[PDB]
Order: sequence, then C-alpha cells, then structure tokens
Amino acid sequence: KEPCFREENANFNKIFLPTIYSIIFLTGIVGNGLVILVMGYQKKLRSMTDKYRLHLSVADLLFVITLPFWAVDAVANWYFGNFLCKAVHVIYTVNLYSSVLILAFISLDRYLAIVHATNSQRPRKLLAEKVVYVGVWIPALLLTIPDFIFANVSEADDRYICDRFYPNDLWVVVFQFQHIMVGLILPGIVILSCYCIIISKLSHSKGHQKRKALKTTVILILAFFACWLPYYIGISIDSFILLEIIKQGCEFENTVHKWISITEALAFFHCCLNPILYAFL
Amino acid sequence: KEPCFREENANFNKIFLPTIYSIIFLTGIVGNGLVILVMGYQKKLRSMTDKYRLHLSVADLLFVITLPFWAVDAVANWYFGNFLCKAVHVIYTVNLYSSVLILAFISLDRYLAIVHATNSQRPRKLLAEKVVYVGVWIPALLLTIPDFIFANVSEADDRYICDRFYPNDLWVVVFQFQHIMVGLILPGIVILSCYCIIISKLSHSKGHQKRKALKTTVILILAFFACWLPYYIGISIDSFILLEIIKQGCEFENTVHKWISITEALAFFHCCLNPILYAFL
Amino acid sequence: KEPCFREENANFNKIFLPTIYSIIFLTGIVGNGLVILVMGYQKKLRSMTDKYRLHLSVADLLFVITLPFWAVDAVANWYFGNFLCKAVHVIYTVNLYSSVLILAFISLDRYLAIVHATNSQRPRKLLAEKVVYVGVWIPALLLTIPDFIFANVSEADDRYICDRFYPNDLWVVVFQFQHIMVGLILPGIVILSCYCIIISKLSHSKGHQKRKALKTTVILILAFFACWLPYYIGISIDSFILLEIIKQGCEFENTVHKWISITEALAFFHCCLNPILYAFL
Amino acid sequence: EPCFREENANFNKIFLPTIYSIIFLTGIVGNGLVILVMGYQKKLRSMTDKYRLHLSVADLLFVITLPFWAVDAVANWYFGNFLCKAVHVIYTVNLYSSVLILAFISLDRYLAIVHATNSQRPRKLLAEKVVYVGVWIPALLLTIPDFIFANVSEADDRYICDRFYPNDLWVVVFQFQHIMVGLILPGIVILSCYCIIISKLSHSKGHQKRKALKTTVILILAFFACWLPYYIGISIDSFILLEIIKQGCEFENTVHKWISITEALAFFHCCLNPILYAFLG
Repeated sequence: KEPCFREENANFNKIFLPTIYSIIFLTGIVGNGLVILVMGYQKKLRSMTDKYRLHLSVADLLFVITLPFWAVDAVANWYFGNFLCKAVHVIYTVNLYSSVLILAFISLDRYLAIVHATNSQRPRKLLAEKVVYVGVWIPALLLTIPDFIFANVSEADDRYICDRFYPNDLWVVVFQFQHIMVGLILPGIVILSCYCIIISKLSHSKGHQKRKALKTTVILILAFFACWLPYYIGISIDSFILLEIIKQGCEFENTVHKWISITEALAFFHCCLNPILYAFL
Repeated sequence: KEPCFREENANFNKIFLPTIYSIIFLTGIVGNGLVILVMGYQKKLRSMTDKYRLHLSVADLLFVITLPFWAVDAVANWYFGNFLCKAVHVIYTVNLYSSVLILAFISLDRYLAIVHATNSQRPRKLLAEKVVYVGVWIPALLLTIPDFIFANVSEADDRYICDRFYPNDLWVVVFQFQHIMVGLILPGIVILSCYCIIISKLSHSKGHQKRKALKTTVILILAFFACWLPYYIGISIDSFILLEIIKQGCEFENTVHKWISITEALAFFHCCLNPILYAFL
Repeated sequence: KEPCFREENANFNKIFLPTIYSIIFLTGIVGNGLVILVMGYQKKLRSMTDKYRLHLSVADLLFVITLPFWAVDAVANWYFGNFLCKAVHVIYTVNLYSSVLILAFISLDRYLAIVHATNSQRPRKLLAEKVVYVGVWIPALLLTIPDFIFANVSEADDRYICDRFYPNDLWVVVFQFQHIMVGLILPGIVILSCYCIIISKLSHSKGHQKRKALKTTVILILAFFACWLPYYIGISIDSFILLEIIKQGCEFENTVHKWISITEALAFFHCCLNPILYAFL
Repeated sequence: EPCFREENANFNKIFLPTIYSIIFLTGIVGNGLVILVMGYQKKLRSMTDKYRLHLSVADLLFVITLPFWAVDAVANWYFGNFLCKAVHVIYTVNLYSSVLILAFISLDRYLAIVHATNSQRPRKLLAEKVVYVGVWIPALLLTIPDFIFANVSEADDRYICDRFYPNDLWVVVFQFQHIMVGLILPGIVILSCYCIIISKLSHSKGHQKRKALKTTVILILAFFACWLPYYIGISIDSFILLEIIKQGCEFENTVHKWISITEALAFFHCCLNPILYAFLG
C-alpha cells in the first residue's frame, strides 16, 4: 500500500524549476537589495507601510540568498550537507511566516490609520517599531524549531534529498496543517477582517477616494496570496491524502506532489512582487 | 451500440478543479460580501444598474457558499448527503439562471435609459424595484424544480456521484437543451437586441456620459458570456453526441466530458467579475 | 507506395475548433453587423479609412455567416451537400483575398494621404469609391473560380469531407503557392512599402498629429498578419512537403496539418479585430 | 554512453520555423525602420539612440540569417559549409554585440545620472569611438570559433550545421564562455551601473525616479528575460557534459529541447529595440 514513494521529478521540472528559481533569485536579489538600499539604508521610508515593506524585503532577500540552493537541489539533489540543509530550511520558514505576518501587520496598520484615524498614530508607531519584531520575527523564528530538528538530508538511492524528515506521517500532516493555518488562515482572516472593516468605514468617508496607500497594499497582499493559493490547495489535498481521507491511487499522490513542486516554485514570486510595486505603484 | 465509460476525472483535474474552485471561493466571498456590505447594507447604490449588480452579488455569494462542496466533490466524490446534494444543485441552478436574467435586466435598463431617456424613469424604477424579482428569481426558483426532483447521490460503488439522475437519456438531452436555451440563447438574444438598438441610437444621436456607463455594462455582460461560452459549446456538443447524431466514438465523448468539467470550473469566474468591475471601474 | 495516412482531427480539435469558430462567429456577427449598421447604413463613416473598414466588415460578416458550417464540419462532417460546400469555400476565398486586398488599399490610402498629402484627395476618393471594387472584390471573385471548379463533398468512408479536391497534388501545391503569394507576399510587400515610405516621410518631419489615425491602421494590419502568419508558415511547409522537398516523416505531415487546422481556426479572429478596434478607438 | 540525442520532435519543426519567421518579419521591418529613421534620417537625438542604432544594425544582421534557421529547423542545412559558417558568425556577432551594447547603454546612463556634470566628453567618446572597440571588435573576436569549428556535418542523410568541437570539454568551455561574456560579466556591469544609478537618483530630490532611465531599464530587462531560460538550459547542459548532472539520458534530451525552444524564443530580443521605439516606453 506504499505509493510510488514519490516519482523522479519529471525531467522538465528539473530545467523549469531551476529556471523559475533563477529568475526569482535574480529579481529578488536586485529588487530587494534596492529596496533595502533605498528604503532602509538611505532612510526614505516615508509611510509606516514602507517600514513593513522593508521587513518584507529583508525576509525576501534572506530567502533569495538560499534560492540557488533550491535550483541546485532541483537539477541535481543536495550536495551541501546537513547544516546547510538546516540553514536553507529555517530561512525558508522564516520567510514563509515573516512575510505573511508582515502583511497582517500592514493590514493592521491600514486599519489603524483609516478606521482609527484620529487617535491611532501612537499605536501605529509602536506597532511598526517595537511590536513588529515580537509579532513577526519572534513567531517566525519560533516556528523554525521543527526545521532546526527535522530538516536533515537523507542519504538514500544516490539521491541525498534535503527535506523535513519526521518520525511518522501524522507529524507531516500536523505540520502541514500548521503551515496552512498560521500561513493562510489566521493571517488571512486578520487581513480580511481589517480590509472589510476598512471598506465599511471608507465606503461612507464622503466618497473621497482614500484608495491610495490602500490600493498599493491591497495589490501587494492580493498578489502574495494569489501566488501562494495553488500551493496551499496542493498541500491541503496532500495532507488529507496522508491522513487516509483521500484514498485515491498512488498516481494521484504523485500528481499532487508534482503540483506542490511547481506551485511552490511559482509561489516564490512573492519575493519579487514587493519591489515590483515600487517599480509600478 | 456501445454504452461508454466516463473515465474518472484526470488526477490533474482533481487538483485543478479544487484550485479553481478555491480561487473563485475566496474572490467571490470577499468581493460579493463587500458589494452587499457597501451597495446593499450601506445603501451606496448610485444607479439602477447597481441594484441589479447587487442582485448579481447576492446570487454569486449564494453560489460561492456552496463552492467548497464543489471542491470536495472534485476531490472526494460525496459524503455530505442527498439533501446537501439537492441544495448544492438548487443553488447552482439559481445562480445559473438568476445571473443571466439579471444581465438581461441590465440590458433592458440600459435600453430604457438610452432609447427612452425621456419617458422611462418610472418603468426603470418599477423594473429594478419590483419586476426584477418576478423576472429573475421566480424563473430561477421555479426552474430549479428538476434539481429538487432529480439531483440525488448515486452510490455507484465507492464513487458517490452527486448529479442530476434523470429517468431517461432523452431527459438529459432535453434539459441540456433547456439550459443552453434559457441560459445562452434567449437572454443572449435579448441582451444583443437591447445593445444593438443602443449602438444605433447612440450613433444616430451622438451621446456621451450614459455612453460611458454603458461600458461597465458591456464589459460585465461580455465577460460573463465569454466565461460561459466554452461550457455551452461543450454541453451542446455533448447533447448532440447523446442524441446519437455526432457519433465520433467513446474517446470523443470522454474528451467532451473533460472539456465540460474544466470549462464549467472556469465559467464559475463569472461570480468574481461583478465585484472586480467595482475594483477597476 | 506509402500514401501517408491522414489521421482524423484530434478529439480536442473537434471541441475547440467548434469553440473557436463559435467565439469568432458571435464576435463577427455582432461587431461586423454593428460596423455595417453604424459606419454603413447609418453613414457615420467619416475618415475615408472607415470606407475600407466597412468593406472589411462586409467581407468578415459574409465569412462568419458560413462559420457555423465550419463548426459543424469540425464536429461532424459535411451533411449540407455539394452546392453548399462550394458556397462556403467560395465565401471563404472571397474573405481571404478581399480582406488582405482591402488592407493593402488602406495602406495605399494612408500613403496617398501622408506622402502625397496635398495632391491626393481626389485620387484617394477615386481609389476608395471606384478603384476599390475592381481592385479588391473582382480579384477576390476571380480567385474563387477554383472553388467553383474543385470544392466538392467526397463521400470517403462515412466522412463526407468538404474540401478543394484537385486532380494531382501539384495542383494543391500551385494553389497553395498562389494563396501564399496573393494573401501574404504581394499585399504584404505593398503594405510594407507603403508604411516604410510613410515612416520615412513622417520621421523626416515633426509628424505627431498624423502619427495617430495611422496608429489604428497599423494595429489593424499588424493584427491581421499576426493572425495569419502561423497559418501561412504551416501551409508553406505543407506545400514543400507535397513537393517532396521537405520529405521528413508521415507524422510531420499530420503535425503540419493539425497545425494548419488549429492556426486556420485561430486566424479567423481577423474577422473580429476590425470591430474590436472600434471598441478600443 | 551519449544519451544519443537525435530528435527535433515534430512540433519544433513547425513551431521553430514559425517563431523564426515571426522574428524575421518583426526584426527586418523594425530594425530597418530604426536604421532608416535613426542611422539615415539622423533622428538619433540621445546617446541611447546611437547605441540603439547599433542594436538595430546587429539585430538586422541576425534576422538576415534567420530564414536559414527557419529552413534548418524544418529541413536541414542544404546551403553549404560557407553559409553555415556565415550564419554562425553572424549569430555570434549578434549574441555578443547586443549584450555589450546594452552594457554600454548602462555605462552611458551611469555617466549621465551619476557624473551628471563632468560627463559629456566621456559619453560622446564611448558612443562614437569606444563603442566600436568595446562591442564590435570583441563580438568579431569571439566569432573565431565560428570560423574554426562551424561546419555542416553530413553525418547521416540530414546534413546538420553546428559548431563541432574535437572534445566535449571544448563544448563545455565555450558554453561557459558564452554564459560568462553574455550573461554574467555584462550582466554584472549592468547591475552595478543601475544599482549605483538608483542609489544616486533616489537621494537626488524629485529626480522623477524614472526620467528616461525607464526605456533603457525596460530594454535591458526584456533582453535578459528573453535570454535567461536559454542560459539556464545551457548551463545545465554544460554541467551535464562535465559528467556532473547524471540524471539519466532522457534528461539530456529534455534539456536539448529546452535549449532549442528557449533559444528561438530568445531571438525576440532582436525585436525589442524597435518595439520600444513603437511604444516610446
């Protein structure tokens, strides 16, 4: 009843995923380094949204440093050993959770700036300079413990596959549900609640279109979640497959893994769209 | 004579269709809930088109409530129940016909507002206030009766198929003709007669501002019919296959069924494009 | 001798060509009927290029009237008979040659309007009122004689194929080379010469006022030839196969035929891009 | 041992000639119009326009030989050894000259914004005398292997024209030279120039962040986006030929197909200079 025990990634992933990773690596390096140079070295962070997009650019730069390891592990497989596999996985997790927590924080900042426009200028300073660290980076760093523990390289079938290796499959299901939860649902629920209240409080602000700093952050968050949504659907289906709820054939269990691979490579475009909304607005 | 076998949905579709359904679910919930909040709960409807577009938002929200059942059915056939299968099909039919009848009513509103801009302020108000129910929702609720009668969960082996199971194949053909007719042809003929007589009374006149509120109607209706056209082509081809008129083999029938599934999933994006035009125009 | 077995349409190209033909049929009827209504019957043509574009709309309407027969012949085969096969092929050829000759006349009209800006107002009117018929419709109605001679319905097997049935394959080659010539090369050379001289006499002045008006015709001609270029590549390669010059495989003359089918369906969008440019003025 | 790569598929024998013909038409028309307008009607206003004139000359030179690529894609090289050498030489000249011209564009912009005061002699020196020795002399010096190793190999029935080296280590070293002096070194120079420009244009108060460094950024980004999939493919192939990427023999065929299509798609760089003169973006 074992399935196909994964299939050798289609020969085309292995030229496509390397290509996607390299495009995202180039765009991420150039764009996020330019954002850090302009908005975080020369200190022209004008709004408090540009404070959080600096945090996004730092997280995305950290991830795109390790993206060439993803490309190499796509073409060939892992050569870099165990410590660097752990480093790549914890950096991937830090980016994963920090970016979406930062987006939730930008939604909170927009909610405080629009809805509580009279009295929330002092909470908007603490939330962006002292509370952002303990609400984004500390939760993002505390969720790399499963990757400090389980992210080892398995010397296998002349493969050496760098992945999170768990004692059993229930751990995989639990941690994929945890990823889905604290990376899509709760930050997504917070963002949706903040923006629904913003739209309800802005719908009668005389009509005066306060859709300025709102449109940029709406585009940023919508593009981020559009990049990540197919991957989250794939891993939710995969987690329900592992939980013996989707008892279909092993070929479905392999096509969902292929879906996860391409949609995860395509979800790394979130590291590129923060600088893109500085090229455009 | 060769009763064919519906080959089970390509493993791909079993992850594509949930992905499309989930994208439409998120976009439709957020957009239509925000339209009902803004246009329907806060009374920011500024024209007669916005009342009909509020009706579209209500119908689309009703459908995207049941869309998660569609995604689960795309993965795991049916473990919700016969009553919930009936409710899902009834809501699907209500959306199907109410949305296109609302679009036809929008075309009548534009016809009366442009061709009869001097004596049509009461029949437009009377239309959008009282006749919209009798001409949109009563047809949508009295023509969903075949879902109350026929839509049931056949437990074919382990595949609990939730679909309309008519007594005869001719019933399937005649109801697909009914759907094609009162979902593409008659409302489509009405919408083109109302917009060809406007194009002809907007040139013989040379008008403007109204010209422009006519763009957000033309784009809405064109996008709806562009979403639904591949599905209607597919189901008309399926109906002519099922009358033993086409007879291109079982492989062609399987291809048509896959086309119908994919392009029906893609045609549900009409539930997203009503609030998208409130986000662009 | 190996006769090179001509496989039947794929099962997707039945259900795709029919979809492409239906989209183009709907768009062509609606748009070209509106153009003939407004810029034709209502005499709202005011630019001396709208006359030629009215001619395009007449040709495109004539073709999209016969497009449903193309969709039926895509799904089923020709049940309409020899005379109506001849009529459909004649209308196809008339559209084929008249549309490209009208675009050549548009380019020549812009050449006379820009290069000969002072003298050519009476030659332009003569060209658009009297010379246009004998230079577009008469050549298009004289190149359709081989359709009156050879287009026939062949009852081979159960497939009533409606196509131009020649004595030899050398006839196919010569009537594909004359198609390539009169449809891409000679009108294309005329259009390229006219627009190169236009640019050399716009860019040798502060031409900015008339570097629009020109933009619409440039977009129209470029979109037409972009639609028709893959088809012309396919049929040129097929003509060289039929000359036994390419002589590659038997799977390459079924790849070059499923290409010709797909790209000929996709080239019929030229009947839709003349009214679409009136939406994007 | 060798995978044994012998197939150009069948789509890539009709797709690639189609892509080559589209690029041949667009490149011939656009680059001829640029050379006529800029290099003959001296409408070179800027110093980007002189380098873009150099790009148009190089791209015109390559699209002259593009029909030979179209014939070699569907037929094989029946033109001769001298024509194989000439086409490969012109291909190499375009390859290196275009990217070195873009490096010169980046350096000219660097001198324009950063050293805005004391750079009008260096920017007139580079564009008038140093551009030849830094673009065309290097591009004609790295085409020496196209004079030495490019030969039509009769081999089997198909006379294949390619640059044939003694060992497979020469293929690797020349592919590495290609990657270096076509992507890395000019790309590093361009990135350094534009990063310093951004660090200087930002500080500048109200320095339109974009000015005319929009059109050059778009041109260089589009060029490198066109060439990046090809460079990923040939780097993967180069490490394959070093016996580093041992992932089978179907992977080498997949990589070679990737190289063929992504090399044809990389020739759209030969028409980005005129299309950015048709958009003025």
